[PDB]
Amino acid sequence: EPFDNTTYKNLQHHDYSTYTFLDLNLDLSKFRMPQPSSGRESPRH
Amino acid sequence: GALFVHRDTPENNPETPFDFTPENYKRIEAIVKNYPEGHKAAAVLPVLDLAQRQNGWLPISAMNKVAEILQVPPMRVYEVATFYTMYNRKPVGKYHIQVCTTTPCMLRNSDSILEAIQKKLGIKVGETTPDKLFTLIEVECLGACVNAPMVQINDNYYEDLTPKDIEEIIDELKAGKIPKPGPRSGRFSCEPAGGLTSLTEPPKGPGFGVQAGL
Amino acid sequence: PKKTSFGSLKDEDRIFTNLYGRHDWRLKGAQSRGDWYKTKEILLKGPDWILGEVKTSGLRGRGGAGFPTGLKWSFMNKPSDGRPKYLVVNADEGEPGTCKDREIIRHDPHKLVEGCLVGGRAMGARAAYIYIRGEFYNEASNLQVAIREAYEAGLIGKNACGSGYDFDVFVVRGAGAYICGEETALIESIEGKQGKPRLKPPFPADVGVFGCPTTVANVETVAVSPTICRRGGAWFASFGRERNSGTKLFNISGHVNNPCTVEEEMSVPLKELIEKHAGGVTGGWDNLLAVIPGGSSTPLIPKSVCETVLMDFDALIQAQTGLGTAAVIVMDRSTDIVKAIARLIEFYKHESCGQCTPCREGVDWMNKVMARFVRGDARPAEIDSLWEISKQIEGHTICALGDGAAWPVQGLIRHFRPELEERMQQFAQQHQ
Amino acid sequence: SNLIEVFVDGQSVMVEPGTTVLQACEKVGMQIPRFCYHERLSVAGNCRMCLVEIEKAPKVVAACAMPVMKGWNILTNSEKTKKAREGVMEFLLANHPLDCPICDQGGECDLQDQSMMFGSDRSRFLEGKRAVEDKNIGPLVKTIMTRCIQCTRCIRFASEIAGVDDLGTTGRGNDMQVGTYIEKMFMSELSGNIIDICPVGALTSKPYAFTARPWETRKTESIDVMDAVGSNIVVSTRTGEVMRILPRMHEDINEEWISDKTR
Ligand SMILES: Cc1cc2nc3c(=O)[nH]c(=O)nc-3n(C[C@H](O)[C@H](O)[C@H](O)COP(=O)(O)O)c2cc1C
Ligand code: SF4
Ligand code: SF4
Ligand code: SF4
Ligand code: FES
Ligand code: FES
Ligand SMILES: [K+]
Repeated sequence: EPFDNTTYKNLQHHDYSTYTFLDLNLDLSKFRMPQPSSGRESPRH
Repeated sequence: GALFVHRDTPENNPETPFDFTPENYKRIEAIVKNYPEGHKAAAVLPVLDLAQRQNGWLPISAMNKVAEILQVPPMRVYEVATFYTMYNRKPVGKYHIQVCTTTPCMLRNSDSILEAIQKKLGIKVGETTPDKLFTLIEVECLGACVNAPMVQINDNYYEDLTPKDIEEIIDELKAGKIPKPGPRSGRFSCEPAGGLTSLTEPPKGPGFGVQAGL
Repeated sequence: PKKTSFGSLKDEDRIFTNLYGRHDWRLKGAQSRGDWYKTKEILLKGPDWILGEVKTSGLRGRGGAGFPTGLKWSFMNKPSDGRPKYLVVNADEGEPGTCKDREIIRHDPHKLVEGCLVGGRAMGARAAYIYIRGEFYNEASNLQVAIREAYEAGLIGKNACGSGYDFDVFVVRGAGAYICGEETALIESIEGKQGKPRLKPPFPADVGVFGCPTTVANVETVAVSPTICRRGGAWFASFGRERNSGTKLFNISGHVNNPCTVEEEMSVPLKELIEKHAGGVTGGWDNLLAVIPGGSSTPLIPKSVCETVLMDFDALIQAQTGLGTAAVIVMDRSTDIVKAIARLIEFYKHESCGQCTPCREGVDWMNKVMARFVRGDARPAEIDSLWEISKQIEGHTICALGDGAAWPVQGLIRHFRPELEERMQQFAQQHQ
Repeated sequence: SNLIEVFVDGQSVMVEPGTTVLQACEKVGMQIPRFCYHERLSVAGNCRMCLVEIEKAPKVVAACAMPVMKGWNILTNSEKTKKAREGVMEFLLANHPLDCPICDQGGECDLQDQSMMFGSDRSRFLEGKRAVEDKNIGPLVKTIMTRCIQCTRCIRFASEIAGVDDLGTTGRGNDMQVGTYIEKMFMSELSGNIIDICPVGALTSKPYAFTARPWETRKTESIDVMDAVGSNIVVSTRTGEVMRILPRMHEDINEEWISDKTR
């Protein structure tokens, strides 16, 4: 707790797997607000 | 080389087996919801990279699958695959070594790092080792400019390397261990080597210097 | 009295207080350094008040162009026409020499997440797509963890900070391209197409990502917005000269004793920045040959000009160069200046998008010519020809990559023509 | 009305809002150079051959994609406009191959004519050129892609007019190549039209290969009878022999296209 400025606190990324980013993106799906609608399924529709 | 025209081969053809694992379909489902409805073509890049993290490279069949599930024309996924350089359209080694050789890294003797790897692995730039464990290619600036010379092996940056240091990393990878990312010089990050010259004071706590109105 | 000498910034004025990552970077470690403080109060002040603080603070774009940030963000302050509105944070740090944006998303991600909210509310945006370069996988994972904390803490999402404002932060990873740092080419990547820039008009404020209004902003130019609003725009205008105010992150690299990323006040003398923070030039300040002040797209300046030039937008423009991303690349006498600039042209050849003729066919033309200048396999009459070729590329292209490839050549010819000619005289006699 | 006033070399002209600088010059009989712009395709703005100076502006504007603002004086023949056309034409011809004698587009080539009308008269290019490998896209269109100038007219036409998303650009930079990437045939009822809209000899007719030259043909304006649409055509003949069929513009029937059977 005492002010310490001699250690690297960003060590969590030493054990990130290949799917870490996509796993986090999957967890941030129930918080997202509903997307806007263009009105068509795609520009080719 | 890396030609930008596809020719069918027994090991790379539209009938080559590829399909997303059941878990990846869930990840793809979350990817598509990050974009407005009716603009599902915006998921080509993240989905293409996902198809590469499962396989390790993008066969012509993998590109067709990405087109199939996003309802995008196949030619519009070939454009993405060939434009962005992180997509591997041929098999690579288990550890894709990428040496930065742009001027900031060149000025700090990045050629010595490249020389050390070739002698150590017994390969040349752009070649895969006989055991299919290492692929070596030069790349442009990777961001870790102040920590030059540096290399990227898969998804990790190894920085402040010297000809001795990089060879240690290859030995650790050729045994099975997981080398620790970051600089190998004594420092931890972009901080100056000879001790900090700034931010050497307890940072001010919440609500310091706030304006009167706020 | 307005200050005449600038620099010697104090640790109480540095916005990025965890630049070196020595402290905790999670939500608990950020709320102790002033992040997410009175965010709801700032949001309820409205967009005009937020844009008023940024406008009066003198903040200018930190991505390299340097446009006034307050005026640019104001183009989005217009009534809705039925389309969504988005903020796109450009984290596609790919300018050779620049590492500042990497140290913000890896050690101060919450200072960026809050900036998206503060900047987005000022623009009336409903989401903030953060385009992070593909190679920054570990930094993009930290930013995803920080965003998850903000959602769980109620700081973003629905009813952000308890302010009644809906906001989302999305992180989209690039697939590897320097051109995807350009504002219009970054939009095309988010839309799933090739990273080929667009013509303007239409500007992103009118037609942008998904065809909706958009404002592309740099990581640093968005991460300082919350601190400007909290401490006011008057405080941010205290530093630097007139129209060059603020604090800037500097990446000193190349032939220096202690390459580092350090925050410093704008208008700090270049000779003071290199010696105070980076341990001086290798072999002493008298061993300096040239410095590229603003990355790689900015022309190099020789030692005879670095002894007095200031590190701000207007001071460097007066010296026939630019501030760019404030990435200082130092070269000493041992350096081969022609081979060091030729490799930069080779970088632009590889990173050219190939869309438009002058840079598709001209950047690869300059690369061939510069390749022979390295060996001296040319004649002096080609130096003037290379100048005209660069002037034909510059200003005739869709994006500013073409200009960024011409400027390095012009600086070399402007300040090192005797080196080129001498290299040619040596080649002739040797092959005789 | 809502018409706004712009000047083309000092001559006033009233144009509707949304009009482009290139279209404003048409109203006064002036035709801006072009390789990528086609009046019936999407605006690309990537050949940079239409750059035109705007008075009191330091930067040249893409005349094909720049909407005209009120009170603009478009300078179509200034030194800046003419020096922009020489540089762009010089970059187009840097890697172009010396194929004119053996190229079916010789004599009716926009790159030849705009090189002799708006470009320089010599080259200062002292390097080796690029060479691209040819591609097979059917029995009708012969491809020699070393001559391609990356104008993307075939890409836009195939996607917009023909509704076939088979063509595209692979790679990036100087090595950017137009093609189908995979071995595929662009067999469409409107496939022959990519021959015409290709300003260079990169796309040419295979049946017509090497048989004639443009100057020696006689043009007979006739009607197509392969269907009931009545497409207007030009029957090119030489010494009493039919050589090729070409579209003849008719806004109300067939635009400037014809089907493969007609062609
Ligand atoms: C070739 C090229 C690459 C660029 N790369 C970046 C980048 O990596 N990060 C960034 O913030 N701006 C970059 N820019 C500048 C952007 O186009 C744009 O000016 C900036 O992102 C807008 O944000 P700002 O107001 O902070 O300047 C680049 C421009 C060009 C022409
Ligand atoms: S200048 Fe180069 S990178 Fe920029 S749009 Fe034109 S071709 Fe693409
Ligand atoms: S396309 Fe035109 S310039 Fe090129 S070889 Fe054919 S006729 Fe000559
Ligand atoms: S093949 Fe012809 S039409 Fe297609 S891009 Fe090349 S020059 Fe243009
Ligand atoms: S030049 Fe190698 S990290 Fe920037
Ligand atoms: S005709 Fe305008 S850029 Fe091609
Ligand atoms: K043609």
